[PDB]
Amino acid sequence: SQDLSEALKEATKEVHIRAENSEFMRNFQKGQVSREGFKLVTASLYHIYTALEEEIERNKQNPVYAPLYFPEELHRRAALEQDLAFWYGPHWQEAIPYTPATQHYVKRLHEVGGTHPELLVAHAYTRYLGDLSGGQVLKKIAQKALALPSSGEGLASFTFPSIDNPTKFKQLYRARMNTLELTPEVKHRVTEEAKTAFLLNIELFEELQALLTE
Ligand code: HEM
Repeated sequence: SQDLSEALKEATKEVHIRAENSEFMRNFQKGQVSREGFKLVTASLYHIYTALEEEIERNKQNPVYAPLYFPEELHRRAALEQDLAFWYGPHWQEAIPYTPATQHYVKRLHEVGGTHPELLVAHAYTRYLGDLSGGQVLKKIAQKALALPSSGEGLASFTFPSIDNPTKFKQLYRARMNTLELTPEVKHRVTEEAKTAFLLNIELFEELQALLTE
């Protein structure tokens, strides 16, 4: 479509359905998630967000990204560290895995943030708006399926205390995205990089599912 936010939604509709149909997610939605599986994804995401937010800080002043800088509201690295500490203990840093698919994703995140800053939006969009959407549904399912503390320990990465209303916040995020100045061509490169982003997540779920099956 014309507005970037609409073009992104249109461009990733197919890979989104594919992400929901991935074995790992299908099971998660139906309440079939294990402590081992949840630990795995959380660990993998700690790396992805670490790399992602490291690149964001690098371009927080770059006009091609500046409008999407929301450290207090969205940044997930700290929350993920809290979950990892809960699941793996004080020495989580050294106990957590770093799978091939996660590294491949982290790599892409450094390339983009490093030399293609105008595409970082595609990656932030894919992870953050997803956390505020499907993530909100999954959060509730996980607390039940994993019989977690009613206080929220273990699910801090799904919690955005600095956001009163995710739905409302996403509309504001879309507004900001449509504020970005870029040619139709670069805009296409953006929607195209968001598919790549979903594909990196898909590949990551397929790998973890493969790792878990045993
Ligand atoms: C358990 C599987 C999933 C379910 C059930 C799900 C469900 C949804 C729903 C219902 C929406 C629409 C907004 C809302 O009403 O909340 C949405 C949006 C979105 N999801 Fe997912 N989702 C899932 C997995 C994912 C994954 C794995 C990603 C990314 C890696 C993702 C990324 C997004 C994005 C970026 C949007 C916003 C699209 C836009 O409006 O431009 N989702 N999801």
